[PDB]
Amino acid sequence: DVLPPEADSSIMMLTSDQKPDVMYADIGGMDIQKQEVREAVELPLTHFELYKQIGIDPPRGVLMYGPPG
Amino acid sequence: IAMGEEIGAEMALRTFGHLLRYGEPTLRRAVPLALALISVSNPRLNILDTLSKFSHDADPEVSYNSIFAMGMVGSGTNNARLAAMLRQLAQYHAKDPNNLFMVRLAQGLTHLGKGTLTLCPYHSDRQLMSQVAVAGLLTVLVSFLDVRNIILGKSHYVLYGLVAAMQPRMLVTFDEELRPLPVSVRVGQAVDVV
Amino acid sequence: LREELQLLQEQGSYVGEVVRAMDKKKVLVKVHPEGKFVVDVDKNIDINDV
Amino acid sequence: KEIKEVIELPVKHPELFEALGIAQPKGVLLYGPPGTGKTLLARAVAHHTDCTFIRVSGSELVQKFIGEGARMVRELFVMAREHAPSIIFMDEIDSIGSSRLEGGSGGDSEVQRTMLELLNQLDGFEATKNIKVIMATNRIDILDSALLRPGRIDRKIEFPPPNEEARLDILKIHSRKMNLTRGINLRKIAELMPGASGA
Amino acid sequence: EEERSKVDDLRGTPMSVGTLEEIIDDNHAIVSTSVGSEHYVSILSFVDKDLLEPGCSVLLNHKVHAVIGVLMDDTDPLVTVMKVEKAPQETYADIGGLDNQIQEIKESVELPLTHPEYYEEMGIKPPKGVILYGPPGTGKTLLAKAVANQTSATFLRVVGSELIQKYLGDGPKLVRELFRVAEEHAPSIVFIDEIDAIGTKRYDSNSGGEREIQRTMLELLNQLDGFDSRGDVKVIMATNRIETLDPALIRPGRIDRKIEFPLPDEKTKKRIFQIHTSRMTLADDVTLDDLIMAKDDLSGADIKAICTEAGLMALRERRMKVTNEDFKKSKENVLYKKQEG
Amino acid sequence: APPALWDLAADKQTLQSEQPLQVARCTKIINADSEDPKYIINVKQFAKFVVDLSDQVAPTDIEEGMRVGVDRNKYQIHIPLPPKIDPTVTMMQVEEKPDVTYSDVGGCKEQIEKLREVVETPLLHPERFVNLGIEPPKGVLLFGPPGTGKTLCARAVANRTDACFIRVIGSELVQKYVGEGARMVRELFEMARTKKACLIFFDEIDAIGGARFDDGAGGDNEVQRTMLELINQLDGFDPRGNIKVLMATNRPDTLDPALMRPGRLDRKIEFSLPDLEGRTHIFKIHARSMSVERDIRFELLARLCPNSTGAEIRSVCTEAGMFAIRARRKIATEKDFLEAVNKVIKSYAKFSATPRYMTYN
Ligand SMILES: Nc1ncnc2c1ncn2[C@@H]1O[C@H](COP(=O)(O)OP(=O)(O)O)[C@@H](O)[C@H]1O
Ligand SMILES: Nc1ncnc2c1ncn2[C@@H]1O[C@H](COP(=O)(O)OP(=O)(O)O)[C@@H](O)[C@H]1O
Ligand SMILES: Nc1ncnc2c1ncn2[C@@H]1O[C@H](COP(=O)(O)OP(=O)(O)O)[C@@H](O)[C@H]1O
Repeated sequence: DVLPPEADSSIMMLTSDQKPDVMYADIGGMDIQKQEVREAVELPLTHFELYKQIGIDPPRGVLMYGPPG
Repeated sequence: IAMGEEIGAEMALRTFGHLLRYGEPTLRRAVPLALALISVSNPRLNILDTLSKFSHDADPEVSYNSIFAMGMVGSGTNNARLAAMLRQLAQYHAKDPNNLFMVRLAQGLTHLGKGTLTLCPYHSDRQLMSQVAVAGLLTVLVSFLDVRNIILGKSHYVLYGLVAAMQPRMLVTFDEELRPLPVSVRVGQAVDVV
Repeated sequence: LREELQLLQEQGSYVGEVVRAMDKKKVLVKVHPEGKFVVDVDKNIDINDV
Repeated sequence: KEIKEVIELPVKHPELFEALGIAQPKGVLLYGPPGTGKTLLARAVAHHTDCTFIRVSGSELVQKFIGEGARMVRELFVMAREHAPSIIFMDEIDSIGSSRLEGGSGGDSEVQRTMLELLNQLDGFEATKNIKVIMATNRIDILDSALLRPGRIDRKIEFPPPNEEARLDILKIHSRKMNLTRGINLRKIAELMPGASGA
Repeated sequence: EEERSKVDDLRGTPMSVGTLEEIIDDNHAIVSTSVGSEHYVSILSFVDKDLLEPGCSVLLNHKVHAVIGVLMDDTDPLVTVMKVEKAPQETYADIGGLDNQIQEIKESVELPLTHPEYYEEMGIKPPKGVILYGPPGTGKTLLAKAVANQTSATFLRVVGSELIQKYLGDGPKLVRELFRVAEEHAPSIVFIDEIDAIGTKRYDSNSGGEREIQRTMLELLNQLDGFDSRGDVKVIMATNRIETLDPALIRPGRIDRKIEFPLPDEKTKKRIFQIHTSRMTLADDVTLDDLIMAKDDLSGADIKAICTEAGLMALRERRMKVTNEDFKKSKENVLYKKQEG
Repeated sequence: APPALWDLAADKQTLQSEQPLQVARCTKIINADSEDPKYIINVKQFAKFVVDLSDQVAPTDIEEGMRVGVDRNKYQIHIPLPPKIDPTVTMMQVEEKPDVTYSDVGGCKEQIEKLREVVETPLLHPERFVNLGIEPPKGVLLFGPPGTGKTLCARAVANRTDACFIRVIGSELVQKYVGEGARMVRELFEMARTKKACLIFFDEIDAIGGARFDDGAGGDNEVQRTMLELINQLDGFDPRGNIKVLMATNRPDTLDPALMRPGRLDRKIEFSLPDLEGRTHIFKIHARSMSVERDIRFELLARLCPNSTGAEIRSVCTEAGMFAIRARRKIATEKDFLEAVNKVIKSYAKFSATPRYMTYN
């Protein structure tokens, strides 16, 4: 027999209710850098149906680069 | 396979090779005997190559029939690889006529009915037969070989050629080349008529 | 079930890959977590089948 | 109208290759903007004929995954012996950035050689048909291709810049799945995109 | 007979795969095989105890780990890159007018193996090999010589030192085996096409510096030098640029031969051209001479490939016949290929 | 098969002799012995044990860090085994058998003799240095054209009277995985000391001895070891090396061992090289070859060939037989090849003068 599955193994997740968390609203200079994350996070997660309606498949592509800054 | 197939192109390598690889032991002794017919095309490449590995065998019967399979079909044309191969052949300590039958019959592959005036000098053969007859000492087989090389050496007068260029086959040789394959006492004598 | 549950411990079981076969009827196969073995027929599936 | 004769005639016809008397075309390329569809043309024509498709290196870990170490192109040449007809491709080295005029040469040299030694193992010796190679570039190495090409051995085809012709239909091709009404104007949607790319 | 049904139990039931490593001179062979497990085998059968040799593989018992048999296993990238086989159908009757060049190498391709006698009747021992070169890009016309050499012995063609430059040495070693596996295939012939070593500069992947690439070519000859190797593998070598090679490669070998490739003359182009169009049927007005008579400084590849452009349009119309009205006009494309390209 | 039949017969006595000594695995180096009964041994299986011996082994006969046999159940001490490393790259580098003796000399007399007094003259009689010695010298230096390098080693190959010495190939010293050959050059000398004075020769010592350095970035750094590492192998007091050494190179650089050789080595001599005379012996290496036509003259051709080395002028006499077989010429006349010689010298001196003087300058 297999697991339920599962309690799994490592980490796992949380890190918010068990902390830490930091408010992003302090830094507004990244607004145009958040423009991607704006459309590329919330609706991709909360709507899989809209991607059937538009005729375009949601990408998994996200990048970051440059540090520092 | 020897007699039943006569053609310009060999084409018999598949069957001649199949019978030796699929054949039972002790049969490989008589396998090379087909070389007196289908090897008249290009014996230079196939014969000395194959029989080279079988010429070093310790069995006197397969050794007798190896230098024999070469025999007349390879004595039409000369080469340096043969003359350079003559070394170490007569230096073996092995007894029985097979040794002086291996070496002396190999001496007859230099030419057939050619010379000596015109062309090749006879002094070289005289020096070879004089230096090779000093061993054993007798061992009268050395008095058998010193006349043996001059059988075909000093007879001449007959160009063969093959026999033959018109493609008859010599009806004496083959018959006589068959009997000594087991030569015990007198049967190799009836083959001397050559 | 118990018989195969009896069979399978004293030995285990694995999955091999044949890299060659032998004239002696053996077969060249690796034990993949470890070094290779060479093992024989195995009379159900013949050499020419694989 | 050009590459199709390069592909299908070795697949369908070849008994009439000798009727003409020439062997298989050794390769082909499309040079121009980098650029869109040349890699589609590669795999699609490979799919059009169903002949299998192969690429060039390949990182990092497709190398020793076949064999251990070697010139390493022979095993790839052995791959095509298992599956024929086959399509091999240079992915990508279509760019002006890899040049460096030296440091990219040797990096490209074996990418150039990956066709050469294969052309030398296609035409030079071995066998037989159904194997092909593809190149892509813009400029520079296209003239450096002439260093490799005093006629030996390839086929030279140019990759076109986009034009309003495709812009209409290739958008209509992408417009199949999307939800849109019929009243959209094709004139302005095409002509508002001069230059740019196929992407 | 009974021995087969006797020792099969000692072999039995299975047997492992070991790696033959080293020997106690008493013939107790210490091996390192996964993971680093040794043993001591003096066993009487199947050996040939000597030649199995260090640096090989073995097959070991489970109890206890005696090697009862051994194999030679490749496959491998070693044997694969040398072969197979081939002997493509082209001959040395294809290239005419340069026979003066090949009649030189005729004795060089002939005398080893075929017609060996007058080598040793002179006894002067000229087994020095060959070197090749010529303009502008040639060496497939010398492959037209090499495709003829396939009538005799066995051959391998290699390209460049690339297998060394792919990574930090690694030595020559992939050349070493390619050199000494030609001894395993001896007698044979091996050729390396258009040595780019220091002719080309930059490397693929990671390599450096110059001296390690310099010495892998220096070791290439010094292994071939050699100490002291009779093995042939008659060595054919070529590069179209005589400059970049270290001039010391000539003296050890090949000393006597580096072939000069002359560019085609007017009648050589005539002698070469018709061999192609022999199969491709020309139209009535098509003439070999006038076109190549006016054209200058061509290549055998072009004059072979100038027929392919007619193999497009006539084949686009699906016609078995060449037309000079196109072959003239289409030649401009290959003319544009040489002119502008 | 009578070999194969007797070959499977004694496996009975092999299986009876199998049970004892079979578990002698694994080859294991020891660590320390605190007192009489105790030992601690360490293996590469990861097994590390502080454990006792089998009674057949005496304590004082054993060395620390010594590969031994063991019965891994008791973890006894079965027998110590001397050897450690190295794999077949040694057995490739290590060489045997003779060939190419003295008489292949191309006429060089005291060029080889000055180095014949250094190597085999002391090896003929190591007793020669009992009375007078002092020492057989430390090292030598050799360089020049190819002719004739490594054949003087081949001359030492056939004329070696004691044990088969070890050639050294250059590009196997330079390796990936920094310090590969670093172990070798160190450890192979004990493997050479295992042969008790059996000589060694290094080839391409200029390539592997690379000198000197650039600021950045090496590159040569890991190889900067090997040179000074060999200098450490040179700076090892013992023997050194009981093999003396013989070293052939091309250019004066590398300088560091070449400026270390006055700090250790001796006997800087030189090729030989072409001479007005010795060419007649390089033309008498073909003397007994062929059959020299009664009117063929050496001095006639010898005076016509400057800076000949030995290489091409060996083929120079050979390219007679080239055109001989081609033109059917039964034997060759000196006029035949000297036509192609003045060709083959010029035709091959048109592009290449082979400036040996320039190579080391
Ligand atoms: N003729 C064309 N017109 C418009 N878009 C194209 C055309 N050809 C290809 N594309 C688009 O370009 C994308 C990438 O092209 P590709 O052949 O992968 O170029 P590359 O290999 O240089 O990335 C394809 O996914 C395709 O949708
Ligand atoms: N007589 C001839 N018949 C046919 N083809 C010829 C003849 N002479 C030369 N050629 C062609 O000229 C071409 C020149 O090739 P080459 O420059 O050697 O290419 P590579 O770059 O492989 O060295 C050869 O491929 C050969 O086919
Ligand atoms: N005095 C000589 N005696 C014998 N051979 C010589 C002599 N001088 C030159 N040679 C020839 O010169 C060649 C030297 O080549 P090589 O071994 O490459 O030298 P190196 O090892 O120094 O590079 C040999 O083939 C050798 O036959």
